[PDB]
Amino acid sequence: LPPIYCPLESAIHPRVHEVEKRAVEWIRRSGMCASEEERAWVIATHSADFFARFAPTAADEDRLLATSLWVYWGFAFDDTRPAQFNALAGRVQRALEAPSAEDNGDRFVPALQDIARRFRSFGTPTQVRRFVHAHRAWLSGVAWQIGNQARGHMPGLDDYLAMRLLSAGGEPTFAMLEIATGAEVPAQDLERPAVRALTEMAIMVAALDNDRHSLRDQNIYSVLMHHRGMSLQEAVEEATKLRDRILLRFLELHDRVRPGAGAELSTYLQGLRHGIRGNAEWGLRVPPMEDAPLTWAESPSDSSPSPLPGAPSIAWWWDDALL
Amino acid sequence: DLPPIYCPLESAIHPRVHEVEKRAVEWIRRSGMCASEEERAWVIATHSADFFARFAPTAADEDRLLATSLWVYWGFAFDDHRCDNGPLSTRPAQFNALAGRVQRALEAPSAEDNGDRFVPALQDIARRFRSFGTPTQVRRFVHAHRAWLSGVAWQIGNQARGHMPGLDDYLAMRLLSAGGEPTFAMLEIATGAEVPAQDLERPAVRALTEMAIMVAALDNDRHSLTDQNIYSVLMHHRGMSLQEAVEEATKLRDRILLRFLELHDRVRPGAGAELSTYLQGLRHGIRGNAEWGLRVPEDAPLTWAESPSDSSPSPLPGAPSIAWWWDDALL
Repeated sequence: LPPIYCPLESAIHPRVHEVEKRAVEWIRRSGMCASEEERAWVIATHSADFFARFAPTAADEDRLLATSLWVYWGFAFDDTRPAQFNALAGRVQRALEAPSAEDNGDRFVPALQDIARRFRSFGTPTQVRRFVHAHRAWLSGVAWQIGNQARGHMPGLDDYLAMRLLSAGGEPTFAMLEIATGAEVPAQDLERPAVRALTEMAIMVAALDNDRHSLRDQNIYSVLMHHRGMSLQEAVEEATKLRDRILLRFLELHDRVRPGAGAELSTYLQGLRHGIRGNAEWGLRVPPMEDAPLTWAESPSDSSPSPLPGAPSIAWWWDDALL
Repeated sequence: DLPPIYCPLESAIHPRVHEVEKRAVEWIRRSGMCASEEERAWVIATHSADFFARFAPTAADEDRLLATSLWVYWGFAFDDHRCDNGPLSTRPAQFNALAGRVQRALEAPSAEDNGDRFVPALQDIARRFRSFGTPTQVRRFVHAHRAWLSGVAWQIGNQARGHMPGLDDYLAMRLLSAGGEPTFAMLEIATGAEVPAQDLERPAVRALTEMAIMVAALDNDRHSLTDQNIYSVLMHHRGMSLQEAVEEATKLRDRILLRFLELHDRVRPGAGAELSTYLQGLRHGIRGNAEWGLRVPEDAPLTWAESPSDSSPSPLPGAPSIAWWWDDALL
């Protein structure tokens, strides 16, 4: 219902149409897709359009292609019992780390291994490891979510935000910014608690915007309705206040970190901001992407600068002493 | 009929092992980690300070060796009560949530235990790592720790199904579930030695780390002898006797150790100071793992093999997912 607060820069790679056409060929040829139907469903994610918003000035079209390919892959892979999923997640992650691993007729492994090959031809081994760790974090997230669903466990707010941080694919998505842009962010700059908090907050805002984008299971609305006793409308309102509050804290902490930041950390931070907006805008415009004018909230629904009560796993985002 | 371990590597133990052991035993009593005197005594009997004092035997700061040894105690305890025998040990759906909560607590100091006695203990370990290590070094441990839990989740998935993995899946799984990734990721935190990312993430050094982890995991399978281990894996997939399996396992573990040694000798000369200390750690830990395994209930002369049981310098047959360790062009 309520329009999205997102006062962040919107931009899209000028070569997005050229990257999309190469991506559509890669998808047709990959083996990822059994039937013509499934090729069309993956194409209809408009994943080039999504990631071209994340890295809108990427110098090398081929690096933007490679990173865009993983987004298609993630959507195809996400479209299994916990016991078999823990093994699949293990085998798929091994294939990302081990170029010698063999497919064993799993349709998703050669495809992932083709993306990994392209990442290893552009990226420093350091940037590839950052992606690998991000990819395992996402898989852990998915495993947690598949486990909760199989058991009929509706998690509380704390567990739900912890899990969604990972299961919504934001860690591997933001971990591709560097691979798309080129220059390596120094470990000292990327692993700073303040920058880790910016990354997780960008991820969390993108995940809650994706919860919103699918209202029409385990999402913020069911979690709040089950564990607080809310109507749907009361939960939509609470979810928005909560998300808007994480985003204010992101803007606050970004304005403290940005001034001192080196070239590469500065680029990465512009990426978080582009990605938050890009994800929101992509989710508004996706069914030929819709191009009718969009309305954006001028103001946050909740302007508190305090931690979310009921979500202690994210409270540390507000603890400047810790950062 | 189980043959001696081939391990021609430096055996060394920290001169202050007994002082660190004593502080570790005090911490284990205060930790709330152990439900009963019986479980305190079981954790103490892992001699985890003896174990990790062999991995960083010249660690300048005893507080760094202590913090590091604590996680080894914690891991043994967590694994015994939550991974290997807990109602979670065949309940993958529940383990996935626990893995998520425990891993979040390691990453987020603000996180709350929600009744899990393992969580406050790990958070104190993490607090020590954050006080000593760079945020980069702590991120390496955190990533390693998640890798380990992913492997345990795969193993518990297998158990629930009664699925006995083949060699390839078993090696890949056990690379993670034996806890070698977080164990070796604490080397740097014990020595103080921040290893530049360009040096640690080199494919060649990643291969050396994985091989050290793989040899120590196969040595643990040997120390611990339906159960998922290399002997059941070969018995099930190759229709071997236990005796033929024991000999097959020794062959393929020795052949991995020989590749570790060949690659180490090509990597070591070029290495800077911090990577050099890290590689000495891989070697000390392989040996430390094997010797701690043979001595843990102590001082009687050990016998080691003089020769590897197999010395093919080619990838292990039936294990494609590790064949890249022998690819010098990738490495």
